[PDB]
Amino acid sequence: GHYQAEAALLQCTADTLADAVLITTAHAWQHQGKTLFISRKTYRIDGSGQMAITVDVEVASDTPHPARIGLNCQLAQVAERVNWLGLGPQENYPDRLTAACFDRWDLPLSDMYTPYVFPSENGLRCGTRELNYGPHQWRGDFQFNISRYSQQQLMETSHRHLLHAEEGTWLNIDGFHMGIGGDDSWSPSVSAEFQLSAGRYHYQLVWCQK
Amino acid sequence: RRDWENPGVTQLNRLAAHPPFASWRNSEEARTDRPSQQLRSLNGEWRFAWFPAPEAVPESWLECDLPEADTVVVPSNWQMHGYDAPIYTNVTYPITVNPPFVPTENPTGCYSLTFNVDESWLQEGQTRIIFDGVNSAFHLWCNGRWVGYGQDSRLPSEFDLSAFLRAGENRLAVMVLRWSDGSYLEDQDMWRMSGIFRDVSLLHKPTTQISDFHVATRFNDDFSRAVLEAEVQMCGELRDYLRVTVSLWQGETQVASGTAPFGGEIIDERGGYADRVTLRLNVENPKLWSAEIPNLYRAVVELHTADGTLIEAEACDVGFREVRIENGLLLLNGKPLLIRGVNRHEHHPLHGQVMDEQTMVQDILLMKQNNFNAVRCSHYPNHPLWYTLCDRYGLYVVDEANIETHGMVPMNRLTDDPRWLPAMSERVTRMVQRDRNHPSVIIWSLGNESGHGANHDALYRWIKSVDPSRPVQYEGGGADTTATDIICPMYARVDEDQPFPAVPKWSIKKWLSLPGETRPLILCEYAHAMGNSLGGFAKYWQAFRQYPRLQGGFVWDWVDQSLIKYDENGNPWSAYGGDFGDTPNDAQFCMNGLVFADRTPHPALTEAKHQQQFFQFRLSGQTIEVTSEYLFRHSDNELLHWMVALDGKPLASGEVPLDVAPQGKQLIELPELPQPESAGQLWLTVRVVQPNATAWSEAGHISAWQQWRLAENLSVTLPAASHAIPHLTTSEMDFCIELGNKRWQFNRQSGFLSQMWIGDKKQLLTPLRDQFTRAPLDNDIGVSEATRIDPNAWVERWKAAGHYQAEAALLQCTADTLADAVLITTAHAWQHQGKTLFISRKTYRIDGSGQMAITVDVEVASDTPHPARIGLNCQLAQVAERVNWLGLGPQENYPDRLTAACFDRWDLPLSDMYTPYVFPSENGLRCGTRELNYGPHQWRGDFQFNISRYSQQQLMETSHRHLLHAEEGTWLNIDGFHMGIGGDDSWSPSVSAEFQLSAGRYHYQLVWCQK
Ligand SMILES: [Mg+2]
Ligand SMILES: [Mg+2]
Ligand SMILES: [Mg+2]
Ligand code: NA
Ligand code: NA
Ligand code: NA
Ligand code: NA
Ligand code: NA
Repeated sequence: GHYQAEAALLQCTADTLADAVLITTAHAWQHQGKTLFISRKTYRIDGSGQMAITVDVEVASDTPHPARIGLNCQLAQVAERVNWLGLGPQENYPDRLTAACFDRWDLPLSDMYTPYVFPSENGLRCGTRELNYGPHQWRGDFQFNISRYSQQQLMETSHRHLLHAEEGTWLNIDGFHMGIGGDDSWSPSVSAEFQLSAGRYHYQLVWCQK
Repeated sequence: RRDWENPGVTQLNRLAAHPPFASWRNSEEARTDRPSQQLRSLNGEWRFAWFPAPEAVPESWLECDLPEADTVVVPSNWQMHGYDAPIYTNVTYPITVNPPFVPTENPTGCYSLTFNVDESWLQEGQTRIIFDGVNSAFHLWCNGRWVGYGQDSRLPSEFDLSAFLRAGENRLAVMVLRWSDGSYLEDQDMWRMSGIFRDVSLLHKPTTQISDFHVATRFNDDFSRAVLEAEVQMCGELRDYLRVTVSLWQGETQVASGTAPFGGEIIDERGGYADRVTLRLNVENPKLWSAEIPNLYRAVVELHTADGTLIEAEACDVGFREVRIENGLLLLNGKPLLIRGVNRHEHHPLHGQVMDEQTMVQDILLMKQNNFNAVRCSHYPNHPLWYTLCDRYGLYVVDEANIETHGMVPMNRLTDDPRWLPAMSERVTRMVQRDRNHPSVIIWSLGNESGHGANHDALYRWIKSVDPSRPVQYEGGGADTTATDIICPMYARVDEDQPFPAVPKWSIKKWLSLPGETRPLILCEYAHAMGNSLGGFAKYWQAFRQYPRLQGGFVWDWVDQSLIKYDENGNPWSAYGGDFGDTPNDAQFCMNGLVFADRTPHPALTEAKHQQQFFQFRLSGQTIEVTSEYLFRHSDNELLHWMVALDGKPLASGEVPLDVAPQGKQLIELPELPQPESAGQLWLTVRVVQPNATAWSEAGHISAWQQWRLAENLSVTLPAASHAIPHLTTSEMDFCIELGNKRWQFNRQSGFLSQMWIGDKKQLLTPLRDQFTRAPLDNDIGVSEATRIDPNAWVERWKAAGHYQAEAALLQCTADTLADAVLITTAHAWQHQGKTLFISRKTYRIDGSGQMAITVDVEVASDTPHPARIGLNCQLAQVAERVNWLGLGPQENYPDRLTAACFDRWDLPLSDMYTPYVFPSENGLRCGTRELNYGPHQWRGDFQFNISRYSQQQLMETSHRHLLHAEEGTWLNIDGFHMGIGGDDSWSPSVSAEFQLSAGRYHYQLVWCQK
């Protein structure tokens, strides 16, 4: 039920601090009475307009390890360039990133999308400490992909030529991402060390206007 | 003549070696192995006098007792009696290296015994004396007359006293030298002692006697038939009336028998051996011997006349088994062995190197009880009783020649020298001549750490020639030389190569497939169990099971070589190198056992038992698949107990009989397990139980176990809101929170929770602070010393980086009032000489229910050596009797040594949460803990922890456990993360990468409250 899972709000509070506002949330993703994941976050907005997001996720040990653990949203903005400090410049995943180098990369949005004939998750960049797009800037230690195609459209389209740029820009920022595998393509091939099986994950982001 | 400084003279008038003799004069007593009237023990009280050198011994000593002498028990090592100090040195020889010379000041032990001898023994036959062990050389006199000389401290020296004895009173004079040229071949890493440390006895044999006998067993392809071949040799006068009968017995049933006059087959142009005969007995469907089922037969050898009159009889236990290497695999009775072995020195904390039956039996029982099936005689032939016990209890044995020249430079300086071949050959040949009839001995070893020399190749071939029934191995010179049938490295790692020049230690998986290599690989030594060790043990066994040609190894080692000393108050304590004034010495390095000197188990023993299990398990749905790793026996004394529990709370359980053929499988379908109401993790635990007692274990013995996480129900129910609200109070130096009868105090100058109150009672003796270090384990220290630092050792890297000196610098300490709680935020920076090592950011959240949630986020500079741990610590004021926790246990377990630990609810007395390693260090940790209870306290989360009356500081400042003193209150170390302990060896970094804290950023959270 990973693709059907519905977010159930368990808690949502707000507090005023001597120099910032604190939002606290807790969600439970379930499927037919089974709690798959539990996400606990805290958003801290300070006088500098920087939003600090802290995420702590629990994954039921008996549910298949998730493909990723992150956040996503559709940005209204559509910029021409994508600038980031991390592994690149080309697409790289946890179990396929040795060739990637850490540095400051800047590419046109279209290059952040890999035109695989058969559409699927693509364009991820790992070990990123800073990401810049339009007026936005995200800081931390995450993996990410950014394009005009939602994960949903990608999994519903059989050929790349049938894809259509959606409104705005879809951003997927992951604290963790499963390996892609490949020893063969007809049986599970993602090595254990690249499966998200820790049970509990933590990552934090800082969103602000570049 | 100074025979003790000449490798050319290793003995004088010594009789030829041979298998154990008893010279029974009654075939029935021989069959039953009862005592013999012809074999007397001379053990007991002897007269002893110590001298600084042989030239100091008075001539009168040869004639009569020295009044100054004392009466002491024999066998014994005179160091254990206090006459001089035992020396613990590893590689470096205890004497100046100047072969074949030894110090002029050579400690000399003068033993003497006045004893009676019956006239009957002198009226006929031959009376000989047997010294099973004299360390390291000695001269013998009987009634004032010189008899002989002998060397090699680990094999029996026999002399004919027929012409020296008188009817009645007799006196033996034995001058034992501590050092001799023989010492150059006895540089084993152990305490250097001396004296008559093994049994002494008198054996009476007829003039016409059985002088030697060899037993062999050959089989057909399916082992349904065997031929026992017994070669018997005699001495004395040969006559046609002489006969030899070899009978084979199974209990009181005679299964086979053969008789023949003397006279072997023609062997060359000059004929054959008139003084020998070979009997061949056919045995149908023989019961085979193995460590799994030690089936034994009794072979009785009778020297008699044609008319049936007995002259004398000898005998031995026979184990029908075949040992051979085929297609790169070591096979026993046609099946590939998986060696679950351990190296075992002959050591006793009180008696030194003197062995006794009780201790031997104790070791064997503990070994088999912990799933070991093999032992290596490191590094010399053992006390004769040892092989008899291994034959009967069932253990595979590697018999090793007493040859080790580790301190030479290069290591093969003597072993490659033809002038030392004579001395070396005697140590190999006399061992084979003595133990070749023991079924438990399956492999011969040429010795230990003596490099690789031409002498090794010569002796390797000699054995292959005289005894083709057993493979020969030797590790020296690279572990895969031309002198070994088995690739037998010591401390070669599983996946990591150690490309040393000339003698590299390749990853064992890689070693097997080197161009042209085809031999099986069995480590003669691996998993150095020194102190808190055995980290990574499971990695070896996963490899052993996956690779056919990786057939196991022998752990190093069985028991700590610690010695007992007494304090001013007469209280005993465990001592090691240097504690006897012995210098130079190698301190703690004599303690590398899985068990303490008194045979009390170290935590690591359980990890070994688990990884060495004979049953493997797999879970699929409701089905448990059991696979047997036994090669010969069926599981006819095994029962499977299963149990399902929710966070320590048992929900269901049952038992299913095990019926698995060797190498077979059995499927066990578990009944419908009910879904638990409460949230939490369901755990399945299975264990194999032996309903019936055995010769080595008690009824109910647990031989194997395994755990699996089943269904888990994440808690989505929010805690009932408390109407109470914590109240914050402020002052220049503190932030205090109050809720009911509970108070929390945060020092604003340090930024740490400095004190807590429950009913106005202090809870802390020391503030709650971050900790990134640990009292160094033996593996963290390696060979580093105060006067000889090893910059590569983990402890030295931590010290050099300032991890132990680092001071916490407060970067931020704020306080905020929330709607229903109080939030404290802190940030610290640990620095050393301007270098920021770590940064700790925390938040403490105290709610209306009195719970304190601590969130910690640590940054570790990528260029500082990875920290030993990442957690918090404090000294609690409370001192409770019990420690209750939901996590891995019950015994001490670390990240790289926790497979044996089980998840459940454990409750132990505080003292059991501390491991008494002779050399103090970090200890008692328990990982994967979700809840910890102590006194009124309760901590929840997912952490590792240790709790005791000893601070990490005291532990790293104390050299011996007996010098530790319980501090005030209780020290608690709660870690979000802890580094592995390692152990592949203890002289170089051995913690595998996956167990090093190198992520750079860590996060963990705790909840502290009152139970
Ligand atoms: Mg000599
Ligand atoms: Mg050595
Ligand atoms: Mg396990
Ligand atoms: Na697709
Ligand atoms: Na194997
Ligand atoms: Na040692
Ligand atoms: Na059974
Ligand atoms: Na210490």
